[PDB]
Amino acid sequence: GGDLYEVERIVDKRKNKKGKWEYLIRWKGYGSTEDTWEPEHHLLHCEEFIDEFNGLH
Amino acid sequence: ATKVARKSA
Ligand code: NI
Repeated sequence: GGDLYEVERIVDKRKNKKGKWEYLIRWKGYGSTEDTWEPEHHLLHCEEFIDEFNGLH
Repeated sequence: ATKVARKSA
């Protein structure tokens, strides 16, 4: 179903128990220690970062 | 909005 923060990039991805994607987010201005796993619905138009991670360019 | 996301606890 959280406060908005700017995303720098996507570090990793995985499937949850329900078969949907979750993404490990690198938050702009923060280090790897603060990365969090977030479901798709928490990302607001992050298609560019998802494409970069998947290699689409 | 683009390139932002909601962050969990
Ligand atoms: Ni949620």
